[PDB]
Amino acid sequence: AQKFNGLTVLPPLLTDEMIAQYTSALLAGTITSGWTFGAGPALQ
Amino acid sequence: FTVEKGIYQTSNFRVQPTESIVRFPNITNLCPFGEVFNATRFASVYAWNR
Amino acid sequence: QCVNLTTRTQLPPAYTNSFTRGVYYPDKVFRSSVLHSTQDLFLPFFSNVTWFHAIHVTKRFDNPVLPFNDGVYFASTEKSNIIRGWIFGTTLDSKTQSLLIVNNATNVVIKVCEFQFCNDPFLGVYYHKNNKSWMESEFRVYSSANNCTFEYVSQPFLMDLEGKQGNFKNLREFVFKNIDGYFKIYSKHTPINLVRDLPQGFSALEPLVDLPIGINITRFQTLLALHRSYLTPGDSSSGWTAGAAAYYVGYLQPRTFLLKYNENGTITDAVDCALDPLSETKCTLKS
Amino acid sequence: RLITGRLQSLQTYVTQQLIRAAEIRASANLAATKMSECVLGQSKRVDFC
Amino acid sequence: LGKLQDVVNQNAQALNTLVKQLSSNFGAISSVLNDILSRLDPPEAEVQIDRLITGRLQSLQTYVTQQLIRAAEIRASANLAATKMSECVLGQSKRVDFC
Amino acid sequence: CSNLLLQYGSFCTQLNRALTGIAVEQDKNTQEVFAQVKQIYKTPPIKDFGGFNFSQILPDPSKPSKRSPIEDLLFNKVT
Amino acid sequence: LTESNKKFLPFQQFGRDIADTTDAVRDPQTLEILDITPCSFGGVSVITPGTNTSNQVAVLYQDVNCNVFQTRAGCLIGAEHVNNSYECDIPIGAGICASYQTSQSIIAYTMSL
Amino acid sequence: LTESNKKFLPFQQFGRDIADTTDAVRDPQTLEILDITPCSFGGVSVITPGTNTSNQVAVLYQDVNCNVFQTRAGCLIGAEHVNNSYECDIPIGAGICASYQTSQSIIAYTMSL
Ligand SMILES: *[C@@H]1O[C@H](CO)[C@@H](O[C@@H]2O[C@H](CO)[C@@H](O)[C@H](O)[C@H]2NC(C)=O)[C@H](O)[C@H]1NC(C)=O
Ligand SMILES: *[C@@H]1O[C@H](CO)[C@@H](O)[C@H](O)[C@H]1NC(C)=O
Ligand SMILES: *[C@@H]1O[C@H](CO)[C@@H](O)[C@H](O)[C@H]1NC(C)=O
Ligand SMILES: *[C@@H]1O[C@H](CO)[C@@H](O)[C@H](O)[C@H]1NC(C)=O
Ligand SMILES: *[C@@H]1O[C@H](CO)[C@@H](O)[C@H](O)[C@H]1NC(C)=O
Ligand SMILES: *[C@@H]1O[C@H](CO)[C@@H](O)[C@H](O)[C@H]1NC(C)=O
Ligand SMILES: *[C@@H]1O[C@H](CO)[C@@H](O)[C@H](O)[C@H]1NC(C)=O
Ligand SMILES: *[C@@H]1O[C@H](CO)[C@@H](O)[C@H](O)[C@H]1NC(C)=O
Ligand SMILES: *[C@@H]1O[C@H](CO)[C@@H](O)[C@H](O)[C@H]1NC(C)=O
Ligand SMILES: *[C@@H]1O[C@H](CO)[C@@H](O)[C@H](O)[C@H]1NC(C)=O
Ligand SMILES: *[C@@H]1O[C@H](CO)[C@@H](O)[C@H](O)[C@H]1NC(C)=O
Ligand SMILES: *[C@@H]1O[C@H](CO)[C@@H](O)[C@H](O)[C@H]1NC(C)=O
Ligand SMILES: *[C@@H]1O[C@H](CO)[C@@H](O)[C@H](O)[C@H]1NC(C)=O
Repeated sequence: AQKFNGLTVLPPLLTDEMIAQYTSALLAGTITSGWTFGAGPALQ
Repeated sequence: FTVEKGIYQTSNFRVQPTESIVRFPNITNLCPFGEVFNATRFASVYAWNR
Repeated sequence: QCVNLTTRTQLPPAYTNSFTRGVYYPDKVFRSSVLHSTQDLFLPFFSNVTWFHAIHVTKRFDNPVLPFNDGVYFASTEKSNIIRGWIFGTTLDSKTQSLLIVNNATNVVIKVCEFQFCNDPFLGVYYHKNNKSWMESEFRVYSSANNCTFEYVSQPFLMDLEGKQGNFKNLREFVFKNIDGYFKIYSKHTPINLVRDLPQGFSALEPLVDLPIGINITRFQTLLALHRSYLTPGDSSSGWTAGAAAYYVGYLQPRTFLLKYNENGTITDAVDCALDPLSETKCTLKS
Repeated sequence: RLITGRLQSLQTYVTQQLIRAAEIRASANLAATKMSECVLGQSKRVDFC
Repeated sequence: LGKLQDVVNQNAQALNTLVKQLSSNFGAISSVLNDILSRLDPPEAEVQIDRLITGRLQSLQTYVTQQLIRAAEIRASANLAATKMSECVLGQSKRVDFC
Repeated sequence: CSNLLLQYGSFCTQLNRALTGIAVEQDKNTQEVFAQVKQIYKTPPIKDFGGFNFSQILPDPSKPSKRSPIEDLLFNKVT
Repeated sequence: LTESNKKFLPFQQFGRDIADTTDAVRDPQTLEILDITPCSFGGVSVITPGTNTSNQVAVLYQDVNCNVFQTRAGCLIGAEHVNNSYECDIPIGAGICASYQTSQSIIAYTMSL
Repeated sequence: LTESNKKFLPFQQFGRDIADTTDAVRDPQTLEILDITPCSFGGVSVITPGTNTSNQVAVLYQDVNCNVFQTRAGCLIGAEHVNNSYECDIPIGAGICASYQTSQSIIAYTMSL
């Protein structure tokens, strides 16, 4: 590794699961509402 | 040899002081020595005060 | 000359807690509206500090030779000026330069010498019969002296020699330091109305006199004054009275302190860096 | 001299990381604009999405 | 306001750090260059002077690099603000979630 | 100190030129943002815009400063 | 000195890695292969609710393995863990934040997207 | 050494500021508090109309306080001040530029937006 010499690696604030959740939410919004959810309430 | 219009920085301006004051106190203390001259009486020349 | 005491029932010393006490000016510069941090020996906050009694009602009289570390904190809630002064030294056998900072009724006397220090020096106050005033007569602080150089008198200081048993009305704090042999004095009188559990208020300490002695120091001991009225037989064996007093002794430790300088130029707060994580967060951000 | 050498190496690493962070910030701003435009709607900008 | 406060606080703290750099000796026997000149001869105190020169040069170079990176970020933000002005202010922008 | 600085005069030349470039780049930033138009348009004296109240963004003549009440609130908010 | 699972050739004494750090040494007493791992990892962090809100703080260790909650971003002491999720304000890392809610004390939870 | 309006506690001799610079020393003559301000500020600058246009220049000091016009951006000499305003070409600072207009000499004026 690269951490033995005091070169600590900071974990990210958002995990890969949360990023995947955000991408899935954006995908669902863009297939079920188009662009209405990006500029206001989501419209079916 | 050719200078166009605009602002240009050439050198710096420094105000060099011309006089110096280094006086630390306003006055120094004294020790009792006026009693040598301001005395009721003096001594002689064969035995003078030292 | 000095005399020996007699064994009697005493009280064990107690332990109390400080509350934002032992803060002085670490330098002699002027700072306004700035949070400046310095590395110097101060008293840590919320630390268990020793307590010593001086009340009569019993017969409590304890003056141990406490070791003098790198800076001490001496706070007293003095009411009737029962305490007089302090003495210093290493062995107290006329072999080193032992200090003697006493406060007599006419003038303060500071003279570090090689006094023949006894086991328990004290100040004796006798109550006259025809005169209704308390006067000090038993000046038993040392046996003799041989030689010394430094002696300081300063301005006269007036105190009251009458001792009472009422509540305290004044608080006096003292800080004694020795850096490169330089003796440091920091004090400030503060009025208060309390008997114990020192208030959480803040009060800095300003220097009064700064002595260039350049000697060694490892031990210190305080001096006390007892009264000889008509009630006591007048012998310093088992019958005496000391009024009511209490002095606190604390040891300074090297910690970084973040001082709060106002627009006037006086210290207001002394947030620490090694006491609480919140205090460390405050002093790392300089806010 | 060991202190000076280690300080120089650390300073060079910090400068390189700062330049890389600036480039990453520019790329992230471009990605955010792309997400706001091509994903959260239809972008009329030709040859952008 | 967060964006407008960081650009002032960072510059102020950089200036404060630049001032603080002159209070260090950088491994020499003094911080102020006048003290070594007054207490030591210039032929002998040349190496301390040169060490102070190198330390001040390093601090100034680091400050210049930090200011250049900050100026690049400010240039990018100013370009973004100019585009936002010319699109959203001087007309109506069809870009969704941009204005 | 100045005599030993001739060995590093080029470094100071680069640093001074970099600071001058930073200053002129900061100067050019304001010209690219606020100087979009070259004609100063005066606000009309008629404030009847169909019901839209614009006094909070337009300058007011009650104060000597030309700042809007929003801008005056913005100036005092930051330090 | 942990128990390793890799054997050395019978002529070596040391062992390095990709980063060229001696992290494996054979014990001369019994020919046992032992790994080397440093102990001090990262620094400390303080969670502060803020001025005029609270006075107590929570201390977070960065990469140190241990009221006390063992989070994925180190060790967090001084903040209890609650299984529910709200919107988080003070970020910590690895998808878990901390906040001051209901008396009232500092709590740590997985953030809600 | 200007006359200050802030009093000092009667045990101090020096005085610093927020930026940690000694700028207030008490004079031991009759206990006067005197501020310290450096006399040298900034550098010099020149305004040049250009080539094939003129030969004279105008010297501008960055922040030194003093034909001679006391501008907001220091001291400007060699350039007269005129109350009218035109479009400006050579920037100086604080809304004041310089130009070569009508014989003809170098003039300084507030820029027109
Ligand atoms: C536009 O909005 C401003 C709000 O600032 C209005 O000014 C206020 O008017 C009320 C009604 O008389 C007063 O009580 C307030 O003191 C005013 N505030 C200020 C800051 O002036 C203004 O009247 C509105 N104008 C229109 C045409 O709607
Ligand atoms: C002596 O006394 C006179 C008058 O009392 C005084 O003016 C003078 O200063 C004193 N000292 C000396 C050295 O003359
Ligand atoms: C009281 O003082 C002792 C000795 O200094 C210390 O060990 C103890 O922890 C203190 N009490 C408390 C409650 O901290
Ligand atoms: C008080 O004590 C000092 C010595 O500490 C002595 O010089 C002085 O004369 C004493 N005062 C009286 C009134 O005896
Ligand atoms: C005082 O006398 C002692 C002898 O006992 C000597 O050692 C010491 O140096 C003397 N002090 C001074 C200041 O001369
Ligand atoms: C001071 O005391 C220390 C021990 O407490 C000793 O090592 C040192 O030599 C002493 N110095 C002098 C000058 O007596
Ligand atoms: C300090 O001085 C300022 C300015 O004169 C004054 O307003 C303030 O009351 C002073 N503070 C104290 C404690 O006297
Ligand atoms: C260690 O030394 C002892 C005594 O010399 C011996 O009995 C033992 O075998 C040695 N172990 C080794 C060399 O691994
Ligand atoms: C932390 O240490 C404990 C006991 O030493 C251990 O059980 C636990 O697995 C360790 N945590 C990790 C992530 O290795
Ligand atoms: C939170 O609720 C879940 C639901 O099953 C449970 O498993 C878990 O132990 C709970 N955690 C706490 C801290 O109560
Ligand atoms: C200035 O000197 C005189 C003596 O000539 C003295 O009386 C006065 O106190 C001094 N002023 C100070 C110390 O401020
Ligand atoms: C410049 O100096 C003159 C005289 O010394 C003075 O009247 C004027 O106020 C000064 N200007 C500023 C801005 O201080
Ligand atoms: C410019 O004109 C105004 C008009 O009132 C006058 O006050 C000012 O003095 C003039 N300035 C010059 C330099 O003539």
